[PDB]
Amino acid sequence: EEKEILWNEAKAFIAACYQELGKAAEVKDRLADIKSEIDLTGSYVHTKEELEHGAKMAWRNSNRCIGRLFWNSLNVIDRRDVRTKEEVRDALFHHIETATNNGKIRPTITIFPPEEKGEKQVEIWNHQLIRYAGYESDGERIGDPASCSLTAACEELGWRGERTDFDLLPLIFRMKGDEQPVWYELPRSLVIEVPITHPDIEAFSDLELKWYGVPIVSDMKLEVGGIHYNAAPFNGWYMGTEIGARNLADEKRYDKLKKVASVIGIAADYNTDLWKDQALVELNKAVLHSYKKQGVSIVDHHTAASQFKRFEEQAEEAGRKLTGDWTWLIPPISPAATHIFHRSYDNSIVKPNYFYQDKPYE
Amino acid sequence: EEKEILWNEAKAFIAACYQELGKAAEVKDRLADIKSEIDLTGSYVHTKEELEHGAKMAWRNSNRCIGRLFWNSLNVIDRRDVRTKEEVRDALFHHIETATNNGKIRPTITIFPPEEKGEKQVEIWNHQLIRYAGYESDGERIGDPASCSLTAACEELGWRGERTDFDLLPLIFRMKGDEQPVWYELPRSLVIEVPITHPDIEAFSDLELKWYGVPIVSDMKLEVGGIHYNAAPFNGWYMGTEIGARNLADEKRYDKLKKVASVIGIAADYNTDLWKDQALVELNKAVLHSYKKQGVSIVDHHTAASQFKRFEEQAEEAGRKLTGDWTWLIPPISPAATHIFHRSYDNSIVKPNYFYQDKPYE
Ligand code: HEM
Ligand code: HEM
Ligand SMILES: N=C(Nc1cccc(OC[C@@H](O)c2cccc(NC(=N)c3cccs3)c2)c1)c1cccs1
Ligand SMILES: N=C(Nc1cccc(OC[C@@H](O)c2cccc(NC(=N)c3cccs3)c2)c1)c1cccs1
Ligand SMILES: [Cl-]
Ligand SMILES: [Cl-]
Repeated sequence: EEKEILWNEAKAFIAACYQELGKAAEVKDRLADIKSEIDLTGSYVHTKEELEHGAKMAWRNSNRCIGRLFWNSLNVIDRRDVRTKEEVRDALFHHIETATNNGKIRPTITIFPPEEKGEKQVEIWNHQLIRYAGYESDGERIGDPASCSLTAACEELGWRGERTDFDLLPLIFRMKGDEQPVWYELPRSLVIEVPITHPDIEAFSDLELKWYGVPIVSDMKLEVGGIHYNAAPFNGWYMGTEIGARNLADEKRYDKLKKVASVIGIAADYNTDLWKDQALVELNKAVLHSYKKQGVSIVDHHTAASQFKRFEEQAEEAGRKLTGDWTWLIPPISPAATHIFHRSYDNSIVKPNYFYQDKPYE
Repeated sequence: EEKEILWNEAKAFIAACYQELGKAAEVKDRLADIKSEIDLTGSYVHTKEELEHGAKMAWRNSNRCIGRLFWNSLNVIDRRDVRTKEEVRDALFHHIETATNNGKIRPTITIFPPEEKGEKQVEIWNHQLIRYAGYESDGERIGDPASCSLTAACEELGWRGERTDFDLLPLIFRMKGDEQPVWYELPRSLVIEVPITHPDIEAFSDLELKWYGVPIVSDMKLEVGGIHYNAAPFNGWYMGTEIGARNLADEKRYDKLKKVASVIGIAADYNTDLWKDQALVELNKAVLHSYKKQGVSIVDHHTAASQFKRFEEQAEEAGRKLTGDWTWLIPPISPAATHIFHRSYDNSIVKPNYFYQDKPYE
């Protein structure tokens, strides 16, 4: 039953994975041994090669991701050997260091032991390994509102933030058998941040905006051939609009457009002046400029869409069906300036893939 | 069979239409008489009141339309009495005049006789009553590429354009019984156009851009209670982005962003400079400024989204289900700056509604 669905997903994955690796012949025996290990044990164990390719396929199949051209060069770190919270912490620290790579970001995933009985071995509470805390009480809003619930959970466990607008949340995760998670403060030497300045407008620094270099999503489940890696943080580099058109711009996030309008010297009084649009463009130019100036990888939405067009072309040429989520693939500024806006995408779910899972806080 | 589907749609419409008009009691008899007229004749005839309300409901149910707040004030002109091509022409001329209203645009629909046996009485070839011709031959591109096929069809019928970038296409329609359509040149006195200037950048006029005041979509079918009004042109006013972010901006339309970049004095060499985004913002500011300066109705995308939020609220308060097409409701610039981007919409089709129909050219 469980064994059944596990077997089925395993067959589909192993077949596909071995064709892609040019190892079509080895399938039958590999499949045989898997059916055996399943019947005996209730599960099976991926080889390094299978796991690495599975993680790459999962990225390739992520409908909402514009950055998929580079799927085959994902750096996969196999940490299925960790057993202790010190080891998990150190693995997370290491992921940050190697992914950051002095600013020349390496798309990386660290893979922890998978769910056994549906029982998690390691459960990471962070949404991203590096993210800012958020506070809300007494009309007072500080930091990132998206982080309010996790921040509150951390402070329930004895952590205390400085209540700056950019407090780094601690790493926070729970081990199987432990009733509570543990938290560890981030060593600042590991975390690159970028001050936001503008190429022409000197006053832009008065806003004292910054953002972190490397987004490392740590709360999604990687599913490969029926195996559920609920703990498998991965990172790429940012597309500039994620920071400039959302994280810093949304009313429910840092909500900076009025302040941007003021420093760039335009009125924020009339919808018809398109001051929000103008503020968005200057804020987004500033973000790209700032990351490039500091030597931290980033991509603008036009270049990213051009890369994605090549991904589409490669899928076709390889005989692979393309799947995508138009509503997430279009960038949140000038979307009609990209080819993406002007076609449609099949939003079907293909596995291996990355999936949402319920937050253990909230 | 035909009578069946006709009866079914009629029941659903008459019931709904009479509740909304507070005439719930009159339904049963009205329904009875309709069933009779159907059985005898194979069809039925809408009262003025039914037709007017049906056209308003159809607009209310148009998923892709951000402008629906004003559905109940649509100006409905009943022209089911026309029989001759002179009458059709004059009705179209009149629609242009009354809708334009010296620049204070009145949302208007002119309704011609419906399909009888599925046989069209009047067939309008124009996509909009006012639109620019487009030419393409010998590497030479002139005017609006979207109009190339209709332009070619007009010139097959003896029309000849001046081959300016803004030739007004003639009205072109066919009568039942006629093998070919007829065409009539638009009287220039009927057509308001707006030169595009910028509020701060004087050189912007060097681009010699203009657009027409009133978009009057004339090739969609209005369906009400099983009756198919294939000829029923309607208009609102423009949302500025339709002109500034699409008609003038798309590479497959007027493709003006590079020229915009040049006149506003920025380089168009690096994706990371976001010059396309900046050019879009200035072009869109110019469009809104120009229409307002001339006293021609227009709405910006922020105000339009705010109006649409009220439409959502009204639907709720009236107990009506809301339907929408997120992919068409978001504006093509700064969509994440609108509430629309941050929620989802049920894309179900509810009738009465406006529908696509096959082009008789192409
Ligand atoms: C190499 C640079 C990369 C860029 C520039 C990039 C860009 C993006 C962007 C802009 C989004 C949309 C996020 C949003 O708007 O909220 C996204 C979504 C996503 N990306 Fe990528 N990405 C990259 C690499 C990766 C990698 C390495 C993985 C995993 C191996 C990945 C998996 C995903 C997934 C799963 C989503 C969807 C998340 C969700 O549904 O909530 N991407 N990507
Ligand atoms: C009053 C001002 C109005 C504004 C500002 C407005 C705005 C818009 C916009 C921006 C679109 C999307 C067009 C595109 O991006 O291609 C649209 C679609 C539409 N509007 Fe409206 N609209 C208005 C009035 C009307 C009226 C009076 C009707 C009919 C009675 C109507 C019916 C529709 C329909 C059917 C579509 C979809 C067309 C398609 O699917 O191709 N609208 N509207
Ligand atoms: N962008 C949208 N939603 C949204 C809202 C709030 C936060 C958010 O963060 C995504 C954040 O979790 C996330 C997830 C995956 C990738 C990224 N960004 C990156 N560059 C990478 C992180 C890791 C590898 S690449 C960031 C996304 C919408 C599109 C259309 C309608 S709403
Ligand atoms: N906008 C899109 N498509 C598109 C592409 C080319 C032309 C076009 O014109 C619509 C044009 O026929 C039209 C239709 C209906 C309304 C308007 N605009 C108006 N303000 C009105 C005309 C009549 C009443 S309101 C204009 C629409 C897309 C959104 C998402 C992916 S593609
Ligand atoms: Cl983010
Ligand atoms: Cl248009």
